[PDB]
Amino acid sequence: PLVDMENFQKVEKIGEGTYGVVYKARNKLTGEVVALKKIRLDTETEGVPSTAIREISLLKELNHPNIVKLLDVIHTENKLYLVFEFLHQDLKKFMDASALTGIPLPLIKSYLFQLLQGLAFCHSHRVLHRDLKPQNLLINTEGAIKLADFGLARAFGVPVRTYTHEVVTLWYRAPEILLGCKYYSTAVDIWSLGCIFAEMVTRRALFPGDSEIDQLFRIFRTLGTPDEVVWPGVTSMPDYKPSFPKWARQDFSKVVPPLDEDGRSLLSQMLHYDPNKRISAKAALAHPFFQDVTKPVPHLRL
Amino acid sequence: PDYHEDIHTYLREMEVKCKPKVGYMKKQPDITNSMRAILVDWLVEVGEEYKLQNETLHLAVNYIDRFLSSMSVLRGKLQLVGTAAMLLASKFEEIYPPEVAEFVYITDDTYTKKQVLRMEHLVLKVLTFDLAAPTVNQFLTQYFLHQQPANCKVESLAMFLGELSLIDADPYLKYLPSVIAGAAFHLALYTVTGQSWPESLIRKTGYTLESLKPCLMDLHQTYLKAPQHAQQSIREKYKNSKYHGVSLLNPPETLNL
Ligand SMILES: CNC(=O)c1nn(C)c2c1C(C)(C)Cc1cnc(Nc3ccc(N4CCN(C)CC4)cc3)nc1-2
Repeated sequence: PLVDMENFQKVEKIGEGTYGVVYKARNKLTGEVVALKKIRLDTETEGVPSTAIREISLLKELNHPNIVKLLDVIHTENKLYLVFEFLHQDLKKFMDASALTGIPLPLIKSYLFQLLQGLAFCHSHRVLHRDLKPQNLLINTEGAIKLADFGLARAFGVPVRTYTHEVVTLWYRAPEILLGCKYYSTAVDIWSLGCIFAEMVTRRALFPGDSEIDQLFRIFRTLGTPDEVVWPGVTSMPDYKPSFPKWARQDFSKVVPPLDEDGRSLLSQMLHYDPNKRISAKAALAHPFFQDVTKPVPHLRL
Repeated sequence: PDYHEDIHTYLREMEVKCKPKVGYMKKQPDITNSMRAILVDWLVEVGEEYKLQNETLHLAVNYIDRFLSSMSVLRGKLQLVGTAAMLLASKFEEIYPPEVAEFVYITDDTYTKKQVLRMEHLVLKVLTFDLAAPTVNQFLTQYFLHQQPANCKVESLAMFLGELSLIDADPYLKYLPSVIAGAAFHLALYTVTGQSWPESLIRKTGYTLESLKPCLMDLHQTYLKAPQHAQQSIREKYKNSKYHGVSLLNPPETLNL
C-alpha cells in the first residue's frame, strides 16, 4: 500500500472539499496520468467514511465510458486514496468560460446524450447518483463527458430513503424532494439533467432558488403549480401547502428559446412533475432529439 | 419501474459472484454453524436496538459469510468480525450509521474501538470493498411489485422467513438469495392468501414452483420448527404489530406440492 503511493508523483491540486483533496498525479513507472483523491481518515475517528464506502463499492461495478472510472483503491492505516481516470475540466467551469459565446448546440446535444448513457448505466445497475450538477460532470478535450462524484450515490435494490443532510445542491433538486417525498427514485437524476440541459442552452440556471420554498416557487412559476391532475398525490405530500400560489405554466418556447420542437419535447419529459411519468434515461436516449447526434470537441480554455 | 427488469437480471448475476463458499464452515478449525447462528441472532437484536433497516442486517451477514469463507477465525474473534460487518453494513445502507462507540458498547467492551476499526479495515480488504451485495431482501422487494393486490401481511411473513434463513448456515448457504426469496415469498403468500408463486414471477425469474421446491421444503421446515429453535430474536422481532404479528401465524401443516 505504501509502495503504491510512492509510485505516484503529485502534479497539482485540482479539487478540494469536505471529502478531502484531489490531485492530478502521474504514475512514475507507467506514465499514466491520474486523479488521486485523498480522503483524510483521522479527522473524525469514525473509520472509513460512509461516502467513501458507497463511492468505492458502487463505482467498481460501474465501468462505462461516461462514468469516471475508479482505477484503484489504496487503504493505508491513516489514509485512503482512490485513483480515478483523469479528465480535463468540469462542466461548471466550461459553461462559465462559454458565457460569451454559448456552448454550441451540437456539443450540448452530445453532452446530454453521453450523460444519459452514463445515467442509464447507473440506473440499470440500481445506482442512484443523487448529486448531478455541472461541477460533478467532467469533460476532456476529445468531447467526452462523464459522471463523477458518487459521494451521495446509493444502491436501490431496496428503496432509498430521503435525508435532509444528504441532498443535491438546491438548484438541481427535484420537486418530489422539496415536497418531502419518502423515497428517492431514478427520476431525481433525470430532473437534475434536465435542469443542466436547460442551463447549457440558455446560459442561465433554470431554477436558481434562494431557499427550499423559493426553489419550489421558481419551479411552479415556470412549469405551473402542480395539482392532482398533473401529479396525482401532490396535495397529500408532506411539505405541500394549500396556500401555495397557483401559477400557470409558462410557454416553453420562451423558457428555452434556442431549442427546437424536439429539444422542447425532451426537456418537457425530463421535467415532468410526476416522478412515475418523468422520462427514464433509457427512453430519453431514444428521443428524436438525438437522431442526429455527433461528437464535437469543446474549446477548452486552459 | 422502468429498469425493474434490467436490475433483476443484474442482481441475478451479482448474487452468483458475491456468493460465499458453501462448505466454508467445516474448514474453520474453531467456529461452527451454531456459533454463527448465535452471532446472527445477536445481530438481529442489535438491529432492533439501534433501529436498523432489515437490509443492513442481511448485508452484514453476507459480509460475514464471505469473510469467513476465506479467513480462519477463533471463537473469541467471531463477534469482532460480526461487529465490523454490522458497522460496514450500517455505513452502506443506513441513512447514517450509529457511531463506532455504539458498536463498542454493544459488545460489552469485549473489544476496543481500535480493534473494531482495524477489523473494519481488514473486512474491507478481504471483501475488496465489494459491499453492494444482492440480498434476500432486495429480491423480495422486486418480487413484491408482483402482488396483484398488494398485501402487507404477506410481505411481513416473507421478510420473516427470509430473515430466519440468515440464522442457519445449514441448509441455506447452499441456496441463492433469489431462490430463498422465491420460496419465502410463495410460502408467505400461501399461508396468508392461499395463493401460489404467480405466473408473472415464473416468467420474470424463470423459477418454477418445482424449481423452488427443495428450498421451499427446507424453509417450510424452518417455519414449523421456529418456535423450538434455540435462536429467537427474529420471532420476537416479528410478533410486533409493525410486522402484523406474522411470527404468531401458524404455518401450514403441509405445502400443496
Ligand atoms: C468529490 N469530488 C471528487 O472526487 C472529484 N473532484 N474532481 C474535480 C475530480 C474528482 C474525481 C472523482 C476524483 C475524478 C476526477 C478526474 N479528473 C478531474 N479533472 C479535473 C482537472 C482540472 C479541473 N479544474 C477545472 C476547475 N478548476 C479551476 C481547477 C482545475 C477539474 C477537474 N477531476 C476529478
